[PDB]
Amino acid sequence: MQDIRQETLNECTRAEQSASVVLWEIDLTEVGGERYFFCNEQNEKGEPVTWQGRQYQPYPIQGSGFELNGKGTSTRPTLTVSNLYGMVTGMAEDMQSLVGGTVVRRKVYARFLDAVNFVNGNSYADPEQEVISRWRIEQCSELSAVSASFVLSTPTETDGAVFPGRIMLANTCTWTYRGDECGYSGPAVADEYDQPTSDITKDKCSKCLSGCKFRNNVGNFGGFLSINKLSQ
Amino acid sequence: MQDIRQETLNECTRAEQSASVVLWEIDLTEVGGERYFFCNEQNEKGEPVTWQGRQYQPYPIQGSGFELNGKGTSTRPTLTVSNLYGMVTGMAEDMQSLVGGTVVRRKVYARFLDAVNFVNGNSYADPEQEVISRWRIEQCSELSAVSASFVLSTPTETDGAVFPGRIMLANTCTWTYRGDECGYSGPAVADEYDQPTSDITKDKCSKCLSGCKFRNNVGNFGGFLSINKLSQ
Amino acid sequence: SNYNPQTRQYSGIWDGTFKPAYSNNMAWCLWDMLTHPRYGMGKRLGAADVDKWALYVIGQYCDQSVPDGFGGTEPRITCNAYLTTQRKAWDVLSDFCSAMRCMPVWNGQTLTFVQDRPSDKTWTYNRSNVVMPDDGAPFRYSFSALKDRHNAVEVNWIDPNNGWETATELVEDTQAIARYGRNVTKMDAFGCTSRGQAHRAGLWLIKTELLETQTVDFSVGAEGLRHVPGDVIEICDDDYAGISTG
Amino acid sequence: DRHNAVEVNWIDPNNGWETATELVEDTQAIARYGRNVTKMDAFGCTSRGQ
Amino acid sequence: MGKGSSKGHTPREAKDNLKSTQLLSVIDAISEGPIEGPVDGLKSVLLNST
Amino acid sequence: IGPAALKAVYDMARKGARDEIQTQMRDGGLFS
Amino acid sequence: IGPAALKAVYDMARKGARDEIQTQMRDGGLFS
Amino acid sequence: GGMTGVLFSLGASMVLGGVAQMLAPKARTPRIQTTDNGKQNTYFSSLDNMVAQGNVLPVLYGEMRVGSRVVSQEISTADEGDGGQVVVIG
Amino acid sequence: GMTGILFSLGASMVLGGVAQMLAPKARTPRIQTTDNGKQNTYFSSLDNMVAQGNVLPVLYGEMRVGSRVVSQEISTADEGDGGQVVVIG
Ligand code: SF4
Ligand code: SF4
Repeated sequence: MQDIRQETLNECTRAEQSASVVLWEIDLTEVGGERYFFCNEQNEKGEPVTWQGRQYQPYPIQGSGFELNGKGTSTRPTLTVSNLYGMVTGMAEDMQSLVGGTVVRRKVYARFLDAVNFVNGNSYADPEQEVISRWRIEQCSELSAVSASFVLSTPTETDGAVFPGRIMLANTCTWTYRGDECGYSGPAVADEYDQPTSDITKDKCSKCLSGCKFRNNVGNFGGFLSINKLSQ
Repeated sequence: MQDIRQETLNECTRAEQSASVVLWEIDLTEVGGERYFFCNEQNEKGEPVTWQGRQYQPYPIQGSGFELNGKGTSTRPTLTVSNLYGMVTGMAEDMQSLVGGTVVRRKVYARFLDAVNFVNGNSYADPEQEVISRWRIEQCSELSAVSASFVLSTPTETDGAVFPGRIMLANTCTWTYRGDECGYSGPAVADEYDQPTSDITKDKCSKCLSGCKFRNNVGNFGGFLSINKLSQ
Repeated sequence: SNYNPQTRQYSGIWDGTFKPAYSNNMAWCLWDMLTHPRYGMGKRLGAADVDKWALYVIGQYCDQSVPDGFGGTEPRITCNAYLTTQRKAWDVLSDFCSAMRCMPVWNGQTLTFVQDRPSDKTWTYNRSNVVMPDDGAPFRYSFSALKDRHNAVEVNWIDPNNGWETATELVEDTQAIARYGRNVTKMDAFGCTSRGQAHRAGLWLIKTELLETQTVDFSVGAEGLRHVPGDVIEICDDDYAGISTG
Repeated sequence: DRHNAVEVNWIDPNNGWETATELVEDTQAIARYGRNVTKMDAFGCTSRGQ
Repeated sequence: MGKGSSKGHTPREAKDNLKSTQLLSVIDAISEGPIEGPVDGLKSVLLNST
Repeated sequence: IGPAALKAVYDMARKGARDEIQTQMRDGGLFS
Repeated sequence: IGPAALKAVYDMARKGARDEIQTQMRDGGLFS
Repeated sequence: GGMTGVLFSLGASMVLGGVAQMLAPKARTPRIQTTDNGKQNTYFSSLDNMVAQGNVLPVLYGEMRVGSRVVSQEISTADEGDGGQVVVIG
Repeated sequence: GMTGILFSLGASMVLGGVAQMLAPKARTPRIQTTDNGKQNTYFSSLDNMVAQGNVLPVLYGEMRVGSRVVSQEISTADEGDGGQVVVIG
């Protein structure tokens, strides 16, 4: 079942429907950007649509192909955004072509927007009735000088991933630096090529036996010292 | 070469041919139904078409793709019948989607029908000139409230089947009870769950060793008592 | 925490708490596979992206004490697996779901699983709630295929009794053999260490293949669209096929 | 599609002329995107450097 | 005994005049993460299926 | 109109290709 | 006309899909 | 753009593979070898020692005695010694 | 006259990868369970094979490798390599 309130479900029974409104939120905090709020249309005052107090500005956005299924391939709906004045290209050249971000689609009925969107003022406003979905941007299939097409995907979709992440190595580590297994917290001692530096900005392990010996954590080495198992 | 008589072959080369009638026979006797006779069109008396004495009633029918080929996949012609008044669904709900039945297509020229189909009476009547084809229904891909589509297949179609159909050993049997291989013909002694049942209405064999022992036919047991060929 | 891994008895309401303990359960095996760092692709998806309550319901369903052939009492499905080869994540996920007879969907912006567990009807539809596009008939039915209806299935399972070796057990129906042809199919039961579980899996496959043979497509108005999330149970009250007035 | 972890199979004349797998990855690509592992043998390789 | 680490031995039986015997020592990796011990004691070790 | 016709042809050439893929891999085709 | 155009486009799409399958399975391509 | 023509319903187009496939995603059988004869090994059993060269470390979920991946094998001379001082070699 | 439907395909090719647009990438062999967990090399054959199915191979540098045996035969040797030094006792 869905988290649909009783009031909106009851309203979604009558013949004389209201106007469906779709609003989009592009979240880039996890990738290094900001939160952008878009709406396909504006109110009667020629103003950004106000919902839950926040404002969605008008911009041509169109999402097509939302197909949830359990078999076959995954779902890859398409989002089209007008690229005029180079606005999309500006963030694309900066945010690595909008790869890894999140998109949230909220759909609302017209009779529940804030009262400031209507000259008479809606008395039926209720800023808690909407339907929410989230997806992740996969690629920018085409961004011309007039438009831009993004492919969407489910966050939990598996593609190109293998289950047994463990890999057996001979003289190379397998985990990160200082994360969980390299319980190192002392001063910087080494760098990429195992040089005796003492600066923290250049401290990165070489993923070798010599790096471990330098950092005195050879007891936590991921590379088994077999090597000569296939020669004999 | 076909078994077409000389006279129809002679007529088929004529410049001014006659109407080509197609008649259909659906046989479900091998499934547990009856014989249904259909014709796409009726005579001039507003009556079912009389051929060889029997009557084909005028009902919706239309076939497409009937063909004989050797390369690639086998041919699967498609039949279509209009489902009005719920007539097709009536037999579909009772005969398990009409799968496994037989369809016979007869092709005849108009100038050989019975004399009762013409007001003046056809003197050129000879009820032994026709072309016969036979197929089997495979699936019903459409049973809408307006029509019904059936897929046809060759009787000798092979797929999803393996040639050497035996599985070496098993703790269970592989024959059929009361056949020409099991060889048992005695009174009821056991049931499906291996209980002392003396009633023949629900006699079944668990195909296992104890069930076979219950009937003193362990000599004809199909499973081999190896088991330990893999463990040891 | 609510779960006891010794007698598999639940007691009280469950919270989002966890306890590190041994287990032999199945759904929580998938949970450990899916959301785990280091080796279980936990870096791709967080803990909040998967419906843990559906997993809890599945795990509660996986311990029902079904009767076995010898007269004992054992759980329905139990995971005993040793994954020793690298393979695609989707393959392992599909194997797990097939063993559990479940299917995964991205429903309600959270990955969830749906199984063929009997439940109560959610909604009802008649001809007035659907649309005839152009042909006048809104409901569109279809059936399975004769060569597609399997009647004999051979399943491979590991037999701990003899030598921890593979063994094939076959299941079939006499009446199905009499009605249709014989359709043999092979299957590998995932993590099976008991003849009863393999037999139950084969019987479920043949039964759910012999009974459920009708699939219908239709259309739905916008009001009922969001109302039905998906993978739910309902009734299609049709007055055209029932030759009556629903 | 953007791979950042690669395993290369090369023959190792030093030990026993046996196959050996060498791993290469970038930490910053791990931080920015996900981890994408790909295997490919280095055809004709006879030294770890190559 | 289970818990996280365990050890066990069987009494060596040899003697009978001065000699020199071999000693095969091998390490095996079973699985990953916190595993539990054998269902029984040191008997669970199966050498040549016994 | 153009784009409607183009989208119609594109979506029509989908199930055709899918059915072709499915039939050519069944028994005696090229297995896709 | 509707149905004639629909059937023609469907058959042409099937022919195109068959031709694509034939041409992509020669030596290279994606080896369908 | 207001209308959405070509609804293109999918019914038996997905049934054609089988009906249980759309409720359960089936399982993948291993490839059969010839030199292996008839021992149909599955993907969750291993009763022999494997080699841990550029491979993955297997996981275990419950019971089911398994083999391993050998990391170091070595033979030395067995020195005389016990947990004590009793070292008689007579 | 006009030549419509260009249908630019720059996007479709990248879908399989970008490094493949400049390098065809090396092929990889399959893994046989029977050959334990060893990985087969595509450019070296240490084992000495049988001269029949295997095509006459080619060498390109170093690589102590096996061969394809054409004739193996075991007999009784002579007592003495040559010369007049032919002692036995
Ligand atoms: S090599 Fe030693 S130090 Fe460098 S990361 Fe792996 S463990 Fe930590
Ligand atoms: S088991 Fe013995 S009795 Fe039952 S069928 Fe096979 S042979 Fe006939």
